[PDB]
Amino acid sequence: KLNTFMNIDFEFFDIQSIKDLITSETDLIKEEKESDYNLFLFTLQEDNNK
Amino acid sequence: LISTAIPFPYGYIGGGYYAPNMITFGSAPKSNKKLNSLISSTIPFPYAGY
Amino acid sequence: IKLKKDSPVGEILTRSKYNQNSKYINYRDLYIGEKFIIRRKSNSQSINDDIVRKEDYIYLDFFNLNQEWRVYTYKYFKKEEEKLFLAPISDSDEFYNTIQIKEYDEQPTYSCQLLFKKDEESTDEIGLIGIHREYKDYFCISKWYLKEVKRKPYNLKLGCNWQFIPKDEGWTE
Amino acid sequence: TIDLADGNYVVSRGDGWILSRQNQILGGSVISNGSTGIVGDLRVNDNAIPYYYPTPSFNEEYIKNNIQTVFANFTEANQIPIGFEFSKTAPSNKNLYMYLQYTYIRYEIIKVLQHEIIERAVLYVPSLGYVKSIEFNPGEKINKDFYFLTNDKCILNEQFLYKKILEQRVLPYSNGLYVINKGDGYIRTNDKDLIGTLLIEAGSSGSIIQPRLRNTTRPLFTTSNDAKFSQQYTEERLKDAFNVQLFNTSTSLFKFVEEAPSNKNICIKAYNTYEKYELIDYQNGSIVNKAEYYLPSLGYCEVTNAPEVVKTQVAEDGFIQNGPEEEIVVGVIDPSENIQEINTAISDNYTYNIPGIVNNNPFYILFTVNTTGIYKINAQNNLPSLKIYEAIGSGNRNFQSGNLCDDDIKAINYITGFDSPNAKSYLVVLLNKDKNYYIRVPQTSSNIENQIKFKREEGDLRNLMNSSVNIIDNLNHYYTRQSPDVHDYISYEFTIPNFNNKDTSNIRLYTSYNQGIGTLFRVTEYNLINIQQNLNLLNSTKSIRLLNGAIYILKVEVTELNNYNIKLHI
Amino acid sequence: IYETQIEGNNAIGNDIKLRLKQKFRININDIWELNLNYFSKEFSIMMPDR
Repeated sequence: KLNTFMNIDFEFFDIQSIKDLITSETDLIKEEKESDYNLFLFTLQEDNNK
Repeated sequence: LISTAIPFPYGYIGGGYYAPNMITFGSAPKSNKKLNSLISSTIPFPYAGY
Repeated sequence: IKLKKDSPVGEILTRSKYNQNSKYINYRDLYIGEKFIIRRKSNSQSINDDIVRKEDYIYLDFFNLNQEWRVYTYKYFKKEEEKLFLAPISDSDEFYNTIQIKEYDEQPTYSCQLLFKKDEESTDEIGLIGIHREYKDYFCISKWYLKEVKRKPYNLKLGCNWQFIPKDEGWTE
Repeated sequence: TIDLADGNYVVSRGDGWILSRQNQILGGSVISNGSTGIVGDLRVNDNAIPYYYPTPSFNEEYIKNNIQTVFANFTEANQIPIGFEFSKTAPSNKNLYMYLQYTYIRYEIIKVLQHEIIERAVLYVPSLGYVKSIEFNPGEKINKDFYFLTNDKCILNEQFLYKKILEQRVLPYSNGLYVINKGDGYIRTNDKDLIGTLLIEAGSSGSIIQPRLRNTTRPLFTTSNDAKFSQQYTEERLKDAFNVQLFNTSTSLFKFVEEAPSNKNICIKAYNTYEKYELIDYQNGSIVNKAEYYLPSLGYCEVTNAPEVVKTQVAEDGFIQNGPEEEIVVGVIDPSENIQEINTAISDNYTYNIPGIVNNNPFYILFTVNTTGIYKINAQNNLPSLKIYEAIGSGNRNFQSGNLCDDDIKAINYITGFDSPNAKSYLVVLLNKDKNYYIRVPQTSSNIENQIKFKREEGDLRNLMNSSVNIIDNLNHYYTRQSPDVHDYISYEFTIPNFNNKDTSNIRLYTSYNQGIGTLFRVTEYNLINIQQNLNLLNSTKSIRLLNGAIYILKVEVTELNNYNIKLHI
Repeated sequence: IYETQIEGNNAIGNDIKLRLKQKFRININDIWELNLNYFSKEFSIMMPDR
């Protein structure tokens, strides 16, 4: 009863793993470099070095 | 890694990678009492024989 | 993180891994390194609730032997990075001891960021706590991170993201 | 035909064995009309194959394991190339032919029963060579015995070493690590370090060479507590004191050459040698952990004139010293204790606040002065007592005025101080510009903020050069402390018990065990005026009249040392 | 071979010995696992991925 295989014992499908398998470093770079802002102001006071 | 990764060198002409043979050079002058024939420097004959 | 044997800084070591019996299981230990603790700074709100809220002002202490030391930072540093100064609890004019806990990421996450401030009412940010490396990985405070967090989308892999692991019945050696 | 009792035995027959039918294998050389001939050989991996001759009882492995346990490990010794050379000069108006052959060491394993050997296994281990020469006129007929050997022979010297196969000195060192160089020339017993023997015939010359064709070498290690004195730990401390860099390697060649006379042949035996280092942990006048480390050295040579059986038993395992007596003691920093550094040179006055990182644990303070002079070092309330060491060879290479150049040197030299942490004292020591100095703060207990105070005492206090003054207060008497080594000074400062410059009393000062000449000074409050001189303390009964209420300081040297501790009476 | 015959030998220049010591510091699996996907992430360079 312990050492017997049912169907579910060899079902390895993982739709998310496939999606992450066809994603290359180029895709990640494009996602990182994709922006919808032509200007996003950033202001910091620091220590007398605004 | 490219620079350090030199191809493996072949062994001595005779064979093996263990040690070269020895030679002696520079017999000392005949002293007053002792011939001093054997007083000489020892050299590894095929240095860098690889 | 492990407290330095001699210097008053925290060295960065590599987590251990399971190597006991099975090749079918692999994980890295978690209950290692210095035991940190978050202490309320002002003790203004009621002591009934001990949950930490976003943007709260805190002390990040850690237990060394039987004493409770505190994490400080240098008031003035030229270079972008600067090693932290772990030392016993005290008051001095050469170090800042106020830390604000922030959550910049908008998407769900269990990470958090720690920022150093001159004072509660001061508007000058000192820098973000993190780790960098020229090897020799160091537990530092960087002013560079201050900008990286604002570059949308937030990078979850940054070195300023922190998580806290308390002992739990669901995890064992 | 054996005297030993029934049982197994391992026997060494000595070096200098020549096999049969192997005389002219390596060839010969011919000289004439005064020509000089040199023939040499090297033994590395092919002419170093041992020859086994076992029996059903003793297999090859059994023979090998037993012998290598008691005698030289030939397996690891044949790996290192070794060379040997011979030289012969032909006479005038004559020709000389000289041929060379190998020489082996003969190790036997036997089983005696009823005082008669009933079995024997024989192992031949290649050791060195041997040259046989003859002056021959052309056409002469030589005896076959000269060319051919039909039976193994012992030429060097008959030997028989059998083994049954069983189935108070006063050291005045302060507490801390020490590395002692006990000398060079050590060799293991039973010829376990014998490079080889060589027989030079009359009128010839011989030589044995370690050409260092391979860097490999074998040190030895023997600890008493592997928890603290590990092999990798001892080697690290050696690098601290003597800056020993190469342990398992070497690139130093050594030769041994003998030119025998024209009357008698000679035998020359070459051994490998070791230098002995001892790493100790001295505590309260007793060693608690010792580790001996034997580093390979440059060999040892013994010359013997060749001269029945004289059955002999193998000597007990151990070492024998052949070099000169030597004892060099060098202190070393304990790596466990932290090391704080003072970057600013001390000019005339400094106050040091002990950092909390020390966590009430002993540590070292590294510092140096900005100008040579006599300095007084103390602590708040004069407690705890301090110890001061001087780095060896510091401030000799890199110098930076004002700032401190941490040479990272760990070979320290004791100067003064007391290991007792319950006593109160201060130090007056002569410090030199550009010289690294260490102060060992012991394990303090009180959480009260302690402080180390430095002062440049340019006044009369300079008379106490390199002295640990101890404030023996509470007088109202048997005070004992650690005894300084010979020629070192120790001082006691005390206030006599309503001072009015009139009341006076008799005081008795004498040393229980160690005799020393000391001087007594009267304080001025600042200026010290001598009140005596050359006051022997070897249980002297003399008494001195001193006014009550006046602070005095008695400084005593160590004329003769006979006890670890020093006891003063008052 | 290098560890048992090359390191011990003292009759050959370090130009070859030290390079060989570093050459064998790495493992073959490291080379097999070395590909352009790592340098693309390191250098942030886009390249064809399919």
